[PDB]
Amino acid sequence: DTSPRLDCAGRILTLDRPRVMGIVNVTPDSFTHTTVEAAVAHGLRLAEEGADLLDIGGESVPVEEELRRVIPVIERLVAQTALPLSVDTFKPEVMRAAVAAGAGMINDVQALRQPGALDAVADLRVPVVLMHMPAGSAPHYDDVVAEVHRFLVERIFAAEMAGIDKRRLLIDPGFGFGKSTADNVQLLAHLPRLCELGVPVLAGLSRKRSIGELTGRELPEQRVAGSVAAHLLAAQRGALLLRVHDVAATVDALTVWQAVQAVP
Amino acid sequence: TSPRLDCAGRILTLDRPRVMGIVNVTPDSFSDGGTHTTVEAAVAHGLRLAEEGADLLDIGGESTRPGATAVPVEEELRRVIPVIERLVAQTALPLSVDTFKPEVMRAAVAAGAGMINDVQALRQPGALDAVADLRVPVVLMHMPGDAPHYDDVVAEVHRFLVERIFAAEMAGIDKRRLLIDPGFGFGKSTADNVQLLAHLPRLCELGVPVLAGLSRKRSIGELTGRELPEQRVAGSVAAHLLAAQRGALLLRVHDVAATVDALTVWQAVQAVP
Amino acid sequence: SPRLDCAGRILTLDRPRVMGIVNVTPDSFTHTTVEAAVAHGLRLAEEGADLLDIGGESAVPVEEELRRVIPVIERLVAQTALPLSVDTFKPEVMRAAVAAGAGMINDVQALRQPGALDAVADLRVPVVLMHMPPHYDDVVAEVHRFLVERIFAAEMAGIDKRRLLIDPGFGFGKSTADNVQLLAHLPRLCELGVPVLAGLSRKRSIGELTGRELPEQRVAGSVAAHLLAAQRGALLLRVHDVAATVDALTVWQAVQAVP
Amino acid sequence: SPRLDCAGRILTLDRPRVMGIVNVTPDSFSDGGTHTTVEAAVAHGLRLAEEGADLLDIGGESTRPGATAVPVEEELRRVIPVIERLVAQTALPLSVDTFKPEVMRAAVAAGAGMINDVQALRQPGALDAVADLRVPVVLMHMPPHYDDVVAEVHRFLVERIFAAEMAGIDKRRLLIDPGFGFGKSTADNVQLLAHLPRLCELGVPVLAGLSRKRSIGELTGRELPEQRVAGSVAAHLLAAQRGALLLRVHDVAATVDALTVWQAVQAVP
Ligand SMILES: Nc1ccc(C(=O)O)cc1
Ligand SMILES: Nc1ccc(C(=O)O)cc1
Ligand SMILES: Nc1ccc(C(=O)O)cc1
Ligand SMILES: Nc1ccc(C(=O)O)cc1
Ligand SMILES: Nc1ccc(C(=O)O)cc1
Ligand SMILES: Nc1ccc(C(=O)O)cc1
Ligand SMILES: Nc1ccc(C(=O)O)cc1
Ligand SMILES: Nc1ccc(C(=O)O)cc1
Repeated sequence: DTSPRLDCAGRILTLDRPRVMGIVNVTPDSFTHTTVEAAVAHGLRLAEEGADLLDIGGESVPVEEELRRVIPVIERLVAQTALPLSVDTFKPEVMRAAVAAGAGMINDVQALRQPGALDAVADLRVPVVLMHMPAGSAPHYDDVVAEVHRFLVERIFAAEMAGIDKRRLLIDPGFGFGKSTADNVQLLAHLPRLCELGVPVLAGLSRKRSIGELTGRELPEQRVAGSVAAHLLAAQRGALLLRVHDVAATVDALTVWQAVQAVP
Repeated sequence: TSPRLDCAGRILTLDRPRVMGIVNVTPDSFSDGGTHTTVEAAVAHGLRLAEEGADLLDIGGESTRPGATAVPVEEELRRVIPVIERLVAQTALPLSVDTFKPEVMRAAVAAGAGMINDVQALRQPGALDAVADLRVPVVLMHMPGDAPHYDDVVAEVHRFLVERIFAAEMAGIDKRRLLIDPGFGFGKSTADNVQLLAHLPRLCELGVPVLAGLSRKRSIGELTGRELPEQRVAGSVAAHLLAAQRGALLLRVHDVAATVDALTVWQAVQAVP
Repeated sequence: SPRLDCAGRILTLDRPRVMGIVNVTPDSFTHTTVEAAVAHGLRLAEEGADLLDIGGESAVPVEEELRRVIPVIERLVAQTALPLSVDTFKPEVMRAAVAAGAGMINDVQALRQPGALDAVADLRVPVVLMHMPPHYDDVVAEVHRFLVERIFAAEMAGIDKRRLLIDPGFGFGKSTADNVQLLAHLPRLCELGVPVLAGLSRKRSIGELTGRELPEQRVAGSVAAHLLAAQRGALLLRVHDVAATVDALTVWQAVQAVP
Repeated sequence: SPRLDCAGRILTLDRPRVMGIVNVTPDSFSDGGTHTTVEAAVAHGLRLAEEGADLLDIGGESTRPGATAVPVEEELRRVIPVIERLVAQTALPLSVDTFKPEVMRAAVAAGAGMINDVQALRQPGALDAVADLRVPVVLMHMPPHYDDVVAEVHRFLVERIFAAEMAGIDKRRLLIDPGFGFGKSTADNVQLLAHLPRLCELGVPVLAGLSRKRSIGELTGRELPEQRVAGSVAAHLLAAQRGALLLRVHDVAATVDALTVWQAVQAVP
């Protein structure tokens, strides 16, 4: 009826069409002052490439170590871009410190299952992404689509009962290593069924192993074409946020699709 | 049940969209001519496109881009024939020749080509007789020329292609050897190109395979804001995936590996009940 | 600097000028040969050629040579403003080509064909005298001697010295080593009071120096040879690769213009 | 003839040598949909080695007009994997194009044998790094209007030779580069090439780099960099004729062919 309007601490994200969330990782890789400077420059590049929002993450660690990584990046990007900023964390104290520093959204891989996380997000009144998460083999699911659906309903309801408004919830089926290639494809094929839980859906298949397995592409930067295709397919199947590394390419694909879809 | 195209003995099965790699044989397509021949650069490029997973290669020696100078037949032959001769010996792929000249169609097929991609839809005198004699598949493209305004571009392209299918059948060309192409970019504005892509299912209902070619075209540049053709890859791959979703069975592309990857992810998703 | 009046089309040799090669000879792929040659000549004009050299022999009888070169000359004289040269050693072809619009004659035989001296004297167009003879004791001295003899014979036939050019004849009449000798010693041939034409385009000797077997693989080495020839005094360069040669000469002219 | 010890790989400057340009930037390649930036750069370096390059120059930060600065962690993530792969797969000497001391040390540990510095060691720690590292180093000139561009570039290049001098930077490791394209107009670039023998009279090998540069485009009317090859090869041959012993180029095979013809002619008494 009404397109979702997300107030990310004053920076508005309108989901009248799929929006692109650019990935900004702040994790030392032995190549952290130099890590912070590189993360900020990367966020500015993704903003130039047309990102609708940036997702800043400092994990792959104690709260104080996560804060030393993400807080300087948030403070600099809040000052140097106009984009909504999301922070990737499952720890409530990081959620509170990040929002105080300027973050406007929380992307939580644990779907607020960390003790205190429900109360933090209810207090902070920012949007939150609830992800499904259950290396070696992925777990076996009898019906991955039904299981992810059941889990996300439970987490949506727990968040509402903790006082988090439904209009601030997003869900993410958790494409990636908690699923086999076949289960990731099932979740993508049946994504419209998860879009009917009354909340916007985020899809993040960027450079993931399943894309590599489908296309025979061993390294993450070789998986760009397949990832852009997966994200276009997810948007066609109802996803409203796409979490990507390759921002300019994804924006281009979505723009061509939007022009075609606009024809009656 | 799926169309099987016999391209001079090399079989192309259109049970899913197939990727036609563009092999341009023009001195201007390459910057290494200081120490390379035009033929050898085109052959090396075709071999790379075969390695990237092309299902067929389209070899052309005459540019039909806006503002091109016509290439005389003797020069067109000097470009395409040596490239076909080398690629037929070095690939197992069906090979198409992109030409509107019957003399080149006949010489190219004698050299090993198994398909003709004709931007003039066999309107050059002798082209119908050649294709009927040669018994290879042929792509009939729409173009007004050789930037007009249309009252209804989708209906006008449809009407033209119906007429050319009919002309080809009445010349003795088997209907099972026919393919059609709406001719994205040829005498069409960005808006007309988007209209033709959106309404592409309407052209797939003529019972013949449809080829779509939007690779790095000016319209993709306008839609995405990418001024240089090499910057248009992502937008081109998206356009070709959309065309395949709308019924196109052949995709004529420069960026073969990327297009193959996109189609492969889509095929995996489509294969889920 | 030499001012060459090519049948009304003036070529000023204050710096090296580029002569684009327009071959009209049938190959593995008549009317279609003429159409391709005209198109090629127009392309070389667009690429910056200062003049075009039209040739219908690479044995071809006069009547056959005329069927090749005359239609090409007639079409190019109408569609370009460039001076046009005809590459022939046969006096009857020289006369017909000039009547059709040619403004210069490039003669591999240096007017040694019976009748050639009187034809060119009658026509009042410029002529390039090439050396064609193989082993030499002193190739540079032998070429010099031959070209002096031919310049003098042309003057004694009534061809004004201001219409003469010479060409050492790089190419198959010399070994790679002898071609390199003539290039190194080219300034010595520039002291005969007449402009020198150098033509090393895609020749076997460049290919042998660089290990490039096919003619289009020899382009970089050919452009380099022509820049060296221009540095050593050549005022006309006969080339296939017009745009590339024009580019190299343009960069050299910018550098040479600095005191 | 000068012999450069690039970490065991000897570069003998008995004739002009060709330095092939290996840029490690996502913008330098179009096949990124299915290739990594590193793998495309390594493949390119191997192609330039096959075309006859005498050394490869690996760079991960573009200093062209208006480029955004590249963070050290990102510069390292680009150049180090390319150096590591090329040291294993070619026997050619490898140079790193960087002005950052941290990248110089990491690059040499990964296998680089030479450093090409556009800021002529004006970066704090670079002089100390170069003096510490003791690999050959190219000292380039970079600053716009000049009163006399050749003398001013000459003066600056003298001061940097003097500034470099007496840190343990042996004068036998110094190379200079007048820096075509960096803060110089077409006219100023033509001036420096014409008068290049005057900079060759300092006793250190000289590197010339005009490959596909904007000045070449302006002189020849070639708008796209890939259309500038012929003019670039001519410029590098003029530079070799005027004393340059290193030529930094994109078009290796063409430059090698031009040098091969000139060497055959120059060899005639
Ligand atoms: N100047 C640059 C800044 C950032 C990046 C990057 O994040 O990849 C690359 C270059
Ligand atoms: N494509 C070309 C490359 C190089 C040259 C040249 O060296 O003059 C010319 C053309
Ligand atoms: N040796 C090669 C040269 C060129 C190509 C290509 O054009 O893709 C591939 C291989
Ligand atoms: N052959 C063609 C090539 C390109 C275009 C275009 O860019 O619109 C159209 C036709
Ligand atoms: N359109 C043309 C392109 C090329 C040529 C040529 O190579 O002579 C002629 C015409
Ligand atoms: N460089 C690129 C090439 C291809 C794609 C894509 O297919 O989306 C994206 C980027
Ligand atoms: N195999 C090759 C890979 C890459 C290149 C190149 O980038 O020039 C050339 C050859
Ligand atoms: N690093 C540089 C690259 C290019 C140019 C130029 O084109 O002038 C200058 C410097």
